[PDB]
Amino acid sequence: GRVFRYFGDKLLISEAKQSFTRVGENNLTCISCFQPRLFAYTVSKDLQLTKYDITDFSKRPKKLKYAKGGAKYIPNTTEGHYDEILTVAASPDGKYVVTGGRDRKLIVWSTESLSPVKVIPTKDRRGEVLSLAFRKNSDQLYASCADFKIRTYSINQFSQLEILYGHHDIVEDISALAMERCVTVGARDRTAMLWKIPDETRLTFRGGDEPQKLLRRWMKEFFCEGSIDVVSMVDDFHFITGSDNGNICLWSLAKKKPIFTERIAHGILLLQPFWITSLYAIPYSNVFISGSWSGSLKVWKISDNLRSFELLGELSGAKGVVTKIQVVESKFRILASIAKEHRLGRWIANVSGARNGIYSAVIDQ
Amino acid sequence: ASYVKFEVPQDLADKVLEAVRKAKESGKIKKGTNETTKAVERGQAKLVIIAEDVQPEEIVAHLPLLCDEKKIPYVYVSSKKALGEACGLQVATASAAILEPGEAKDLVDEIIKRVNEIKGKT
RNA sequence: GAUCCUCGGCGCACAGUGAGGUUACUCUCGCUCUACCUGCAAAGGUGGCGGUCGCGUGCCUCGUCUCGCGGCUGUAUAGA
Repeated sequence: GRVFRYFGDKLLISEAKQSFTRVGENNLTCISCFQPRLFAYTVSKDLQLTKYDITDFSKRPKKLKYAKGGAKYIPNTTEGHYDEILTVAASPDGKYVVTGGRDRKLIVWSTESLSPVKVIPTKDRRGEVLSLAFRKNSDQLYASCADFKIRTYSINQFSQLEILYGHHDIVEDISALAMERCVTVGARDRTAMLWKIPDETRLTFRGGDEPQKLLRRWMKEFFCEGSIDVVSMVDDFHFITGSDNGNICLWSLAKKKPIFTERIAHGILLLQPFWITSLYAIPYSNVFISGSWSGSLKVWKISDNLRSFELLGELSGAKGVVTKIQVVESKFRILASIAKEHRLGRWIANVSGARNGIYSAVIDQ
Repeated sequence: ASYVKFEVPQDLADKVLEAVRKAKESGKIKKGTNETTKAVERGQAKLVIIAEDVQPEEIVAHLPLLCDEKKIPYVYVSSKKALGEACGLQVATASAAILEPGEAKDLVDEIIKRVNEIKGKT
């Protein structure tokens, strides 16, 4: 279960085909893609869940069906959303799509009819759902929540399996592959945590390095980190994080500190760095994609020795706040949800080219 | 930002937000810039908490000046949404005040003494 | 110097707290027709073109494809 996909150098990024598709909704917060006919699912603060056919890389995402929630659904076990949907994940088997958000509910819908087949409450008055991730090739779902807990589920049992404890702030983002494990990030706790579910153990990785101290040890020959916001797993032994100081860090499970750091990865604009608001490592490959609100999607390549990563290129048609990135293949198709606002309501001054919809990029070789 | 007088490390910023929550529960707080103002003008406030992302900066700019006259310590946090949501509100707040710490006395006393150190003093 | 009281007439902007509450458009690009007629436009119908089944039907290759006919029918890849 390690990195074996080396197509980073092959990618024809400079000649990528770019498109954008407007939606009549406000503020996409997440996008989830299904891969065996390929599908995408989008959720919005406007309480809309939408399904797209994305199998034809020649044409933009084709809208198939939608379901909108609303005030009607105030109780929390009703089969509809009544507060901001923050996250969406498509089940690996093609049968289910599950949503969650500020109304402290998981709602699992059938992909067939886009109808709610099960509603599973978190049962906590602070348990907002912030992020979802299925274990790959499984029905096991992991939901990171705002009450500092990660909840696990068996989706074809429609039940809650257990609860994981460790974080000391909201668990903003969570990533999982094929193993029965997951990575989470705790925002202001400035930790990433690796949960080995069957071993009942957990690794803890710490950021939040004092700049004066960093400078002090750099003189042996920058920007304050206040939150680690995003995370993505590249293989069963490595992962990447993104912070609100622009840092993209590569971590190995064996090391306490990051094995590599690219500081202010999306630049600045006395000095303020662009946050990393999106991060997706395509599983077991040497490429990952990063997003902010700086107007482009940065594609990076990891070294074959896994000790560094480097800038492959930029996808510059991606104006707006990138809230989520997914990658599908047949040819790579990058899909990214673009909003005028940050998923969680963090305040963003002047977003250039603010807009609502889905960015697509098709890359060859 | 320019109305921010000194640098607050995130550990302290989190210990402040904590201090405020316990003070909602067990003591008395004031929430909002006007109410915080009155709390300083009246000398009731023990600690004043100012957000760093106020959007016209000048809205809270008077607080450092006012707190120094009345000799009430003040501290910064990075998010106004985070301070308000600490405060027991579902909306943002630009500044807040702790009037009686209750079950946070120990926690506050450590803050008013860390902000002294990273200010000068001894 | 006025008091103040009444009335009358004529105004009703000031005292504390704190997060509750409340998809559409615009612009570009292109985007199934066509002959005819019934027809003043418009509107209607026929034709085109296609596609459809039954069937016949041309191969020193008689596979498949060619071709047409009867029924009917109108539906392209689809969006940027």
